Amino acid sequence: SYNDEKKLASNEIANLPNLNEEQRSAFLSSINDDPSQSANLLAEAKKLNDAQA
Amino acid sequence: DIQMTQSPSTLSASVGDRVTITCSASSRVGYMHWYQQKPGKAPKLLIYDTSKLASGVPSRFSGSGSGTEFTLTISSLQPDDFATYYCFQGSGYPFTFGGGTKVEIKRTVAAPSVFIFPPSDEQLKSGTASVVCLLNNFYPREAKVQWKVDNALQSGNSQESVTEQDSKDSTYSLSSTLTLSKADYEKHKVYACEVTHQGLSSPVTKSFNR
Amino acid sequence: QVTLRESGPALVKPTQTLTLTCTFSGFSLSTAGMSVGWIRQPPGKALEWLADIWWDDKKHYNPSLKDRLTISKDTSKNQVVLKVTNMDPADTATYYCARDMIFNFYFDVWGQGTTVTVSSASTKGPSVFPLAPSSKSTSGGTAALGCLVKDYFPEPVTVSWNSGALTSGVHTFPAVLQSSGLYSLSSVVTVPSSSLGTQTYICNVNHKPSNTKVDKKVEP
Repeated sequence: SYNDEKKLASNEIANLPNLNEEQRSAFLSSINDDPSQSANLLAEAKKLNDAQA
Repeated sequence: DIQMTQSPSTLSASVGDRVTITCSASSRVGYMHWYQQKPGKAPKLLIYDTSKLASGVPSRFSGSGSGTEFTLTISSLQPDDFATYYCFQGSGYPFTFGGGTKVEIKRTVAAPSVFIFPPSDEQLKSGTASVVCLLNNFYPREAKVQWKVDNALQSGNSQESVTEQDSKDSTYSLSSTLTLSKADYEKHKVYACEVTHQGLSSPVTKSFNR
Repeated sequence: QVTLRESGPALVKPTQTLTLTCTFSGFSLSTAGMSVGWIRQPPGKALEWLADIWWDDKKHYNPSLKDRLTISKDTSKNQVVLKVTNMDPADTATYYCARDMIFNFYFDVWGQGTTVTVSSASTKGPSVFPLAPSSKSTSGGTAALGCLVKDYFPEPVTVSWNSGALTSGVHTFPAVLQSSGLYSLSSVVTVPSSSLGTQTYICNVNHKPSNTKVDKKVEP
């Protein structure tokens, strides 16, 4: 059920309004590679999102 | 890996019946998805994320479940629901499908219209002859078709084929083809197809003279 | 909207490698989160997932295929290619490609599928013969007529009527394998008897494996 972790985390990345396509691709690919890093990657995405608000 | 067993594997219900198909997975998945596959067509997404309706899917369809046990429900079985349904999990690799559930429609008995086509002249030139008997739009599927050439029953020189249930009237049709070299063909006179079916009071014969 | 279309040989010999191509539109495989996967279905059996590829070039393969698979993409041309080594008659199946997304993990759009047969036997084209309507194929009211497509290999054969304009009443029967090792099927359609004189009826027969196309007019 590693893909359920991917799916949940990926939708949370999709929810972020301020990432460009390059950045979305970066985080999604990292999630795709290793779902156990989701909590960390989301934190990183949210921080980057907010800095680009 | 994660595997799924569906039940039942075959299901027969009347129009308007409520139908339920279950899918049990070998281990917990977060979601179950369902596909509908009509005869000769690719699977089409029907239910996704366990209970969400895919686009172009009537409110008739619904899905439920969690953990290892999931169900698909059709609240008013229609003729066009004739299909095989598959559950599918994408929660772990390899992705897997259940074994499928073929849903058949029960309906009122219907006698076949019987037709016979002699060998076309075009074929007779090539030196072969096929005589085609056709039973059209009948229910149920069970039927018997025997060939008689000059009153003599035939064996092993004919082949049958039956359609899948029609998506509109839930009937079947069936063709039986008798194949003979042009030689043996012009060696006999009357060619006849004999048909037996529940919807017929007595066996119907369709014939022609060479 | 999204469409996918599979292409490749209809027939391959045992031990040979199969190459299938999926060409798609309505989406891009350079889009973040996007994927294409391949699924097959042997005659009368369940669907089996084979492989997938992601926009980031990540790939997965079903262990059941014993490392026989290679998948690749050309994002430029909207194509995904799947190769299968060492084909066996057990691999005879219809092969489908379909779109997935990392937000979904379900295949939401599929191609029409492409049929592959693994056999040493060689390609053979159909003969198409008239099944002319007559007093003997009339009920009512209604007359049946059709086309007999005989002696071909491998599957499949497709039959339309009147370039697709005629759909109601058509039955194209599943092919049957003859003892010669070749397939044969019929297609038939019931129409009003009163149209026999005024309406032209033509069966369009395609056997793509042998590059055969035949438009036969069927008349009384």
